[PDB]
Amino acid sequence: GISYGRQLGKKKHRRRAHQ
RNA sequence: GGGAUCUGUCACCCCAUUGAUCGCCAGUGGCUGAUCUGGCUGGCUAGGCGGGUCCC
Repeated sequence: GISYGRQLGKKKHRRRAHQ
């Protein structure tokens, strides 16, 4: 709501990327 | 306008904190907020956007 932050897990789940 | 390739950015799931560091409160405990992270013949005939090149 008021907060503009986002939740993120300790373990990163992002590796691959569009290319 | 369409197709292919390359590069950059963003999201999700499973497995590596009896790996580490920083900050606040606290000698009971709690918080991922950040970074690091191997397996992509693990999932892009799963997704979006920008630029370059080629072809029609």
